[PDB]
Amino acid sequence: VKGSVHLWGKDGKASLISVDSIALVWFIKLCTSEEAKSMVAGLQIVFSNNTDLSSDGKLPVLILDNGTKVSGYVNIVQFLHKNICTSEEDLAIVRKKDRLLEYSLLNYVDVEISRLTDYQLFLNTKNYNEYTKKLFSKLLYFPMWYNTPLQLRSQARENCEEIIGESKAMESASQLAQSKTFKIAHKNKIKGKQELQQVKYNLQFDNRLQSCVSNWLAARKKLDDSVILSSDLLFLANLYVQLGLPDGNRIRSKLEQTFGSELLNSMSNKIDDFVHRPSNNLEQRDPQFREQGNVVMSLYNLACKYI
Amino acid sequence: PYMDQVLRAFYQSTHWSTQNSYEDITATSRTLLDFRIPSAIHLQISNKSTPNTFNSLDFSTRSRINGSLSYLYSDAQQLEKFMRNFVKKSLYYGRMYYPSSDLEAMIIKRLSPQTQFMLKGVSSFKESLNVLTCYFQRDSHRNLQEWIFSTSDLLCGYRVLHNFLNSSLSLGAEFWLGLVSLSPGCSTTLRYYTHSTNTGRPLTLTLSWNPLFGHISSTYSAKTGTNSTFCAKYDFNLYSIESNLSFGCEFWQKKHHSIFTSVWKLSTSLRDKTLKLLWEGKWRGFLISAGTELVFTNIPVFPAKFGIQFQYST
Amino acid sequence: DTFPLQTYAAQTDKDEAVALEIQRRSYTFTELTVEGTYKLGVYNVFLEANTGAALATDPWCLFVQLALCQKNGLVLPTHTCNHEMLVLSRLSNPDEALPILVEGYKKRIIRSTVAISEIMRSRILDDAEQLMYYTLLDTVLYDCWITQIIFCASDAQFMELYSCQKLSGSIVTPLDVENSLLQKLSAKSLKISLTKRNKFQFRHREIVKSMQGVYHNHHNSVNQEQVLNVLFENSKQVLLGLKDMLKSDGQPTYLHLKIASYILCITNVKEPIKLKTFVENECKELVQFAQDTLKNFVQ
Amino acid sequence: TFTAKTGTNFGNDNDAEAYLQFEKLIDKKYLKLPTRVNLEILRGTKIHSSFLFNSYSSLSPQSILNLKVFSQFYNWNTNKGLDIGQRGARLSLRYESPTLFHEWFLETCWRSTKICSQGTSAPYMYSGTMLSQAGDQLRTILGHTFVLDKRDHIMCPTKGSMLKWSNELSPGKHLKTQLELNSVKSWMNDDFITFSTTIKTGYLKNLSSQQSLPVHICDKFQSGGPSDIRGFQTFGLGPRDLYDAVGGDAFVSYGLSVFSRLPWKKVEKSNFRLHWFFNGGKLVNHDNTSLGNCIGQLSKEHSTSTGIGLVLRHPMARFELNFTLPITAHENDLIRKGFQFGLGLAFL
Repeated sequence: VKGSVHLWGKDGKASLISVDSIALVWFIKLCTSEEAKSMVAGLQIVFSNNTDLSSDGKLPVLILDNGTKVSGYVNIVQFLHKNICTSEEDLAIVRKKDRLLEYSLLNYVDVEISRLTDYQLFLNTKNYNEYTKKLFSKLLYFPMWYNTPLQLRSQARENCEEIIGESKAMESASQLAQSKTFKIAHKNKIKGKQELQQVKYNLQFDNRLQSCVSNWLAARKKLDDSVILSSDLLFLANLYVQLGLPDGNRIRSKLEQTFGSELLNSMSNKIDDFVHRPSNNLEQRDPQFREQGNVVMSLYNLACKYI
Repeated sequence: PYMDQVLRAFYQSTHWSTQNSYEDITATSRTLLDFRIPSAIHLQISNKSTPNTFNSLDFSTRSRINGSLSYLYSDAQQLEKFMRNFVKKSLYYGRMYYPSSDLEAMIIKRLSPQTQFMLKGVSSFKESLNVLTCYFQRDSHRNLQEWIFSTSDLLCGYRVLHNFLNSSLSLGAEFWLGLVSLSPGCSTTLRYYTHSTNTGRPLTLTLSWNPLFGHISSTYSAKTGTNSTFCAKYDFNLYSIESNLSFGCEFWQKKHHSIFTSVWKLSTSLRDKTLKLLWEGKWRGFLISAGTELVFTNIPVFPAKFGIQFQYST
Repeated sequence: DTFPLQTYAAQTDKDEAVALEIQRRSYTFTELTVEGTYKLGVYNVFLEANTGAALATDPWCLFVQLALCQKNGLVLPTHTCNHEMLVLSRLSNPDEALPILVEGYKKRIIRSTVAISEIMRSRILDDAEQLMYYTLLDTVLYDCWITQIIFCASDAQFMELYSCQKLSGSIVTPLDVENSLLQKLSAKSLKISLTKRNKFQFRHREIVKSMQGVYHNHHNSVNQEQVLNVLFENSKQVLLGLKDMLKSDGQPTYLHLKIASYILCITNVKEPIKLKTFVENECKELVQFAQDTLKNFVQ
Repeated sequence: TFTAKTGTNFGNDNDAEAYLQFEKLIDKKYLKLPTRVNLEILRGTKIHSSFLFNSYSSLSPQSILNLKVFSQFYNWNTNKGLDIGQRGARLSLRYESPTLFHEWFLETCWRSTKICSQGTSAPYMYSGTMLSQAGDQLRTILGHTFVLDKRDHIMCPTKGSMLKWSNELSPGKHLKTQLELNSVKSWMNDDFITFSTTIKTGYLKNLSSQQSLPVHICDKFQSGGPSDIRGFQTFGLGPRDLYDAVGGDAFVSYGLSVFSRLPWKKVEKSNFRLHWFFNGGKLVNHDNTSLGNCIGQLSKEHSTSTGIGLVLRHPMARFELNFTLPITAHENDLIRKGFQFGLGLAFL
């Protein structure tokens, strides 16, 4: 195929706010076979960081020499496996008898497990304020810094609401200044209710991640367990963000109790192998003045959505 | 609020001197430092329906169209002039907010030349609390002895404000006794409205106290300018020492060619590590009030909770 | 508490025009007393050409209907207080999504769609391989069905399936004139509520934002045509892989009842929506599977 | 000319609401019929708002065409557990010391009914009647209101009677006739004791070819409330499916009221009155054949209530704080014993 894959990273590697770009860098880096090279040859990775080049606002886009946009990691991989030439090491091509289970696994990391990593990027107060909301200053341009992680945190709250979590001011304003002792303890009845609510949220998270990784690993043992499929690269790119965040050591422990330490360290041996692989397969590109998302180009891209 | 602005136009029409009370004693230290920043885009229109009934309305991006129906009757025949910043007089206020039917009320009855009375009910249907307080108070030329009986639990109280002796070395107190909570409270204030020859200015040295916690505060509040004003509060604590240093730089303006007036504000805090800005610009009837809050703890400077607030009234 | 001096029996007068409308939408699951009955609220009901039974027109409502005829030992209703199947509006819930379950009479429980989705998927949650397939049908095959009925079928094929409004024969009566005016005013309002059911509004925030809008410019149309085209290319690959997953070893699994409920509702669409053209021409084993699966629920 | 203003609605169930209302008196070039347009925006319900256009155009010295285009969303039946939206138009022609006017309207409206109560609140708004009324309908309706009001005031009267007669014909679907009498009489010097009687009857016929096409829940009669028979909850009388007031096809509703001007002399000559009332009524579904067997049902077992209280009577509102006692009721009526607060414009 001939196209240009757009990603979220910053000039040499995909950013950790998007597990679909991290997994797609490794997908292109691991096409070393003769058949797997044919579906990836001439893909021209661009780190544009603007979602106006997307058909649906999500940014692994494959804009492929006609205007045909394929978006998101799972749609691109299923597109590239469909466009092989048709005629084992570092990336497998599943056969006809295994195409459905390999798409079922790819879809399950996209809908169930990547719902949990976008919790950990945006709905975690330790991770969002330390790491994530100060990561878009490195990726985007000068007015568009404070709306992109704010819209992405509103999206992850709607996406994880059904699994995880004017006299009201004048009511105490006649009494709390007039009592002066629980004006200090007006916040104390809030952080006293904030404390048992964030551990209330961390239990309905950590049994969802305990079940989404148990369901995926039990269905993964139906295909070949010794070879790397394209659904493994989206699973490992979800650990690699969830463990590599500021709050990753709480989760590296919580997965080690259920699944062991011989598996969380076997997954992190593959994970750190894939980050430290050479970019000789990666032919990169710089964005032009239609793919940058400047101050002048994101107003022209603001008027065309209503024209 | 608007209950605390109706209260101040009755006082200046009856000549009661609310600035010598223990709720406007640390006045400049809070109007330049702990102002409210709007957290979203906001629109508001106010009006006046009956001779003794006002109406309000506001809607933001967050909440829908809200409202309020005020009532206000008073024998003070110079009342409404001071709404815009012997006879036994009176006042009756009452306001229901109607997305939610939250009530409030206020009754003032100046029972003497030098004695008042103040009921202040707030009765919300939801988040239910019928707070019903009574503020008996006997002003003199050197006191504002003021007994409060609240009804949050059964909270009683006291205040006093003895003026001494430009050099106005004031003094205050309060002694609150919860009759159900059994949790006392106290304070002390030593503010000092002075004069200086640097720019022409008062000071406000509020050497506050709270002997139960040892919660000593401070305040400096200059007036470095004919229009501008500067403040600097230094919080402290005893036996569990933990400090702070806030700031504030309210800067006035006047424009002509109705007259445009713009009042700028800043609030540099250090324990909270923030920087609050606000601009409040008026007209004949319109009023725009924008405000941001930068947080300094690479890219540290993240402007959380920007907001603008339009308001028209008559 | 003693003060109402006379108190009368409750009041027993009923609207017999309401009880004639509830009887016109109720379909009775044949084969207990007053409180052991549920009413499955569906969008609408079609008539199958083969078995003559009353199937629901949405793939989820037909799934929950066949899953109730399997769990409870019922027979499908044909088009002494047996269970029921009501044709309701979407607006009978705060959720505006509709398979619901109306259980009981005086202690009446309402299970929403999200409550039924948790119930239906937890009965095969113990298997992990078939939970991958169930999740693939409910996300990839669901999203192709929704985008080709909201966008690729006409506004009269949509309201035939997702509306309890009356399908008049033709426009003869002045009652039939303004029944056709409702299907024009209230077509996009019913399409907007259907894009909120399986978190479709969150997987597809941009083609749902273009539905709450006017005049359909070329930027939103050339992106929707790209999203709807990869949605169909994926679902051709879903449906072709399912044809190796149709072997029955007895009572049908909840996956076999979900493959069947998508085929039985795709082949009810009277228009060539490209899922019907593909299932009729290339998935001829899926049509034959979905009729063999159905005929253990009829008599 | 413009007067963009703000007010207070004083609507259905005790809960006033804010409106913002821009006017525009159109100048005498798109005119020679003196026309003003309005645009009144209110709080809708949680997704939408309530926009309400009007266009009053004085045709004759005694004629006014109102063209009202509305898009209004509002909550409804008992627990605010029903969400109603309404889109359409209304062309209304109003024809002129006794107030007398006739008013003919023609309204096409698209009405969406939503059950917005939660399924945890388990049998409320989830009866078979309310499950089948949720949906969308379109409905053209023709009307005629005749009001002969010989009272000297509308909100705080002291003499004279009032007669309001309404008709609504949705053609081929339903015909709805209401009457409201009123009679205010005073016996003392400065109108000290004011004895006020009200009678409201109503009747609704299903005209729709052997009881197909039921009449909507928003078109049937409801009884009970502070602004109706007091000492019952609003939507508190009538027949029921499980626990939901399914409305009635015919009703009667009466009420006495005595006022006394607060004999404490420093608070006399005010708008406060010492209020004693005896309300009552009956709401029925009438086996839709006749008008004779309907009265055999409507006059059999009433739901009466008495009570004392204190009332303010301003021209803009009437505040009512009563201590009510249900005298008779049915075994499933919603009762509201004790203190009840009333607010609105029309009480009965």
